[PDB]
Amino acid sequence: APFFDLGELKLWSFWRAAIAEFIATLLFLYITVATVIGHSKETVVCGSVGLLGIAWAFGGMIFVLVYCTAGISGGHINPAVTFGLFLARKVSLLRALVYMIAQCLGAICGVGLVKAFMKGPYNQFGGGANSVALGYNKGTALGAEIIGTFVLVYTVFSATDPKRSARDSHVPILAPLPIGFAVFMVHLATIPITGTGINPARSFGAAVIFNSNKVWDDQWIFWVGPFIGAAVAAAYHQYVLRA
Amino acid sequence: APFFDLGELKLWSFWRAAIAEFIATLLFLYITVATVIGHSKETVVCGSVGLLGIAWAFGGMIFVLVYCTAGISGGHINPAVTFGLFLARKVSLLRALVYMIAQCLGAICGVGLVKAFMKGPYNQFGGGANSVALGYNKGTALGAEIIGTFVLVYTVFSATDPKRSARDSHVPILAPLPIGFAVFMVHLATIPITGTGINPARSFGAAVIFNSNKVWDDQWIFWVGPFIGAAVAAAYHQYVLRA
Amino acid sequence: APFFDLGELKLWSFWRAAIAEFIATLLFLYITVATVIGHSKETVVCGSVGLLGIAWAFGGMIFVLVYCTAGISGGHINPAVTFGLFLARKVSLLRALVYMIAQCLGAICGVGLVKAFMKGPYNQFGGGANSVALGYNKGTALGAEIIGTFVLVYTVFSATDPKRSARDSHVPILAPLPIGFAVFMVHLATIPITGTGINPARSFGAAVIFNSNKVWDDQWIFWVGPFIGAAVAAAYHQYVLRA
Amino acid sequence: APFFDLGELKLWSFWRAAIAEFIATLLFLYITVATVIGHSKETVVCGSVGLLGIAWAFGGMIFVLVYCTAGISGGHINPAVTFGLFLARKVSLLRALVYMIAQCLGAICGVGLVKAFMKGPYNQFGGGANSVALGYNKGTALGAEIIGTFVLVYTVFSATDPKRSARDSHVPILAPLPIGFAVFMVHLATIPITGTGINPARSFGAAVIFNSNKVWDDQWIFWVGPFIGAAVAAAYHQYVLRA
Repeated sequence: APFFDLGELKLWSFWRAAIAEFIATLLFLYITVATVIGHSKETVVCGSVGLLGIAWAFGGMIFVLVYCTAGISGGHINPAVTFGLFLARKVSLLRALVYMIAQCLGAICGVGLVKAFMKGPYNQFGGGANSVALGYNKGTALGAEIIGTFVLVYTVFSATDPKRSARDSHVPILAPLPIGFAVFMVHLATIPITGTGINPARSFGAAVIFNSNKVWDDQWIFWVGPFIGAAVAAAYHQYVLRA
Repeated sequence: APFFDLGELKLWSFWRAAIAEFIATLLFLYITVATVIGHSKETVVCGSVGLLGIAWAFGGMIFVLVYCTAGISGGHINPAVTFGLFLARKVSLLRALVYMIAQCLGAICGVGLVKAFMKGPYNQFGGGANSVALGYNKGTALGAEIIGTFVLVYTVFSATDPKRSARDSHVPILAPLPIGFAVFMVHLATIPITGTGINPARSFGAAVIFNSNKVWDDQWIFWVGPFIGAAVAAAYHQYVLRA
Repeated sequence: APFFDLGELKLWSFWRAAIAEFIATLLFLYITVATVIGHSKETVVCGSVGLLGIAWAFGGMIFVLVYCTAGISGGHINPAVTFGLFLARKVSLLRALVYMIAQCLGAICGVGLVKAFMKGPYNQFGGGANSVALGYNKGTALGAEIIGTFVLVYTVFSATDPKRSARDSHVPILAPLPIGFAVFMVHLATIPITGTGINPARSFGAAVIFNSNKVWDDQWIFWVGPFIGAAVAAAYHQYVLRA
Repeated sequence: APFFDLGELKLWSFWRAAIAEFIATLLFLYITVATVIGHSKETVVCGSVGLLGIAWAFGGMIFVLVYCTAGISGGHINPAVTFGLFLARKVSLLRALVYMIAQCLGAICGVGLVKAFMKGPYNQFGGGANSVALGYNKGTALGAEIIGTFVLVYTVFSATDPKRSARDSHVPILAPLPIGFAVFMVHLATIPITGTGINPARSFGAAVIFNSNKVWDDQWIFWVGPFIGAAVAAAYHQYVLRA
């Protein structure tokens, strides 16, 4: 695998993929984290969208954002997804790094904006950040993240279009709706355990704005968890020999 | 951009686009505002559809109504959407104004009908109208509306069909389901802040029937917010150079 | 319009359309009414699927059942839908009557089965039947039903395929998912008012098994309401000149 | 029907179908059972995803997993589905048995993993296992399972693609989303009665890990129920003469 292919010299489009990933990840974090705070700060019992509403916000936004960005960047919005595709040789090392930089920067800004708009409740209620919940230990959280990310990266490899790519690249287009639903499904099982990471940029962004020691102690789980899940899904895609 | 193109002299279809936008916006306001009142007036705790149900009503109706009207008018049902497309040169100034007139008239009637059917609870519970919620100030509400409308108008520009248009026009057909989901997603994050406007006609219609001074004080947010969000999404569509 | 066309002499397929409508309507009533009783009989607060879950059951089943029956019968599962299409000249008088007989018989059986399986709670909690709720009067209920059925029959006329028909007929295939969502959307607004009819067979079936005088007093609303809504949607389809 | 066809001598693909069914069923049980435990163990009233969230987890995962596995194995993830298709002569006896072995093994592992990750709450709250709920007797549970499985297997026969098959087989591809929704719809009606089986491997897996005498007493319902539902749906598919 070289570090880069001729398609990274199409600098106009490469720039635009990066921007697309950047903005999408912002949008992602803003809408989802704002749904979290608004639910946690509600005084009325059942006066909110509930944990259900919060799972839809994550799944729904991924659907919407992959829909919008699949023909521009490939619609990753998530370093573990970019990592998995990189393992499967669909992304060069150079586009992979440019993508995770964009995704993490975008993630920080979105959580940023959510704090700007409601600082009080943002800090009081966890700041949207991921961590090990009471009653589970680290290895459980890690297993949960490995397996949840496997479910998302396995759906992504089935959602790849074998013939169509993003503008001026060989990066596959992705069917937005199954991927969105997998995100949704994994939240309904994972919110009680880690809040659900399965997206290192989404976990990184909330750690950066929330800035708590508890949160940062846990943060390794949400890189290693997902990256391992991603790698096991790549291994599986290649072994059920199907790209 | 001229004020009008030869397709506005196809008066039969132009008339029918306008009617289509008018009725859709009625339908929109009636179903969504009626879901709001029915939830707010319920005596049982969790005896309602909840804020979740209320977000589906907005997202779902947009999906249904864009589905029905995309080949007739282009399926805008929302002046900020018509404004955005106008900025992007997909709509002439003349069809744009005819559309927002239709959308606002339709919006007033739908909220009208919801009051006709349940006057007591309609007035008692906020009348479905948008405003700045306790604990947020005006600039926050405005930011929330800018960004929420950006998410909807960004999804709309990705949902445009580059080859197919509404009857007897060059106005693009739109993929109803991503647009509906974006409406849904933006509510789950915005209902606690402004109730969610992102649609000047939807905010205008509830202000007109509810008629409260509090509500009218706030009403500028729900024109300026969305129109700015719309303009920033147009700017972005044109810069990620993709119509 | 003759009373019947040569396609009603294809007796094999005509028989099978009727059976298809019959069974679908059973399935419809069984799953939806069983979701109602199971929710109403739950002792735990928020221990149920909620009014939200109940709206999905109606919308979801319509989606599933139109999906299954659209190429066999046209996927009506609802006399107001069959009535509307009949008005628009897509169904002969003879197939229309055969369809509503099948739909009402099927509806009675499904509610039948729900009573068979849980007689205690079935009778105690309203028996799934439609009626005017406390705090609304008859004209409101009727308006609600007119307009809710308009929303469903308007979505159905946009969901008609202009080129593809059900086996051995000129009855149009229907896009199941927008129609299902319209059913869903109309429930979120109507459950507090009448429980939502918008389907005379669904209202007739629950009236027949529940058998209460209150319920039967109201039952005219759920024929006249929907049939009027259906007729206004046909009138509109023909005037926005679009079959 | 012979016991096997030349397509079971394509051992590479046959092996891979089996693995695909195996892993999918694991994924299925892990995500769904983990959503159950996380909901049942929550201390806050409405602090969970609710019975609604739990129904989405089952429906959603089936959608996601049929999406991923339809072109590899045919996307059954459920012995009653494999049984039904076997009755309809779409699956040989030999692939049918290999599939249910894979499905049951996979089911056991998924519930396995859910216990590994949260042993305390897993055992305390029912272990995700199916059984007859208080207030219903065995024949009711059985009827509920017959009919619920009929709804799923009837949707599956309408979701079969008549022209496209899984890799190196004559096993039909299936439209994932109607099948997923039917699973969802059947839960909203059945969760109060048996928890919803309609999948012998899903019931078998939770019986094996939970290991309770109550649960095992009931377990016959969740084989006989679904297999009968499946057989009645096959009979119906063949009689509404439509494969």
